[PDB]
Amino acid sequence: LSPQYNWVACGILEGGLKAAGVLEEGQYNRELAEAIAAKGEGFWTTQFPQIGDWNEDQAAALADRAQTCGLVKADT
Ligand SMILES: C[As](C)(=O)[O-]
Ligand SMILES: C[As](C)(=O)[O-]
Ligand SMILES: [Zn+2]
Ligand SMILES: [Zn+2]
Ligand SMILES: [Zn+2]
Ligand SMILES: [Zn+2]
Repeated sequence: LSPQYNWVACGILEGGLKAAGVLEEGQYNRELAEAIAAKGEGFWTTQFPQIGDWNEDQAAALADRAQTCGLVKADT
């Protein structure tokens, strides 16, 4: 219930995700994570495995925040 996952924050989130253009209709947690990671990888990820990982890690976790907001469906 608390100001962790309300509609405002989730709105800011949903906004931000459509902004960077990775959100989609009927989308699954995993599909988004992979899209966020795509737009995340550049020099630093492609040149450093450890940052390449950090990317996938945060990309994955961000989709989790996104799932709790009802923005994406759980993987099936
Ligand atoms: C209201 As909509 C464009 O996030 O399906
Ligand atoms: C529930 As939606 C992110 O398709 O408007
Ligand atoms: Zn929709
Ligand atoms: Zn990791
Ligand atoms: Zn997950
Ligand atoms: Zn929406």
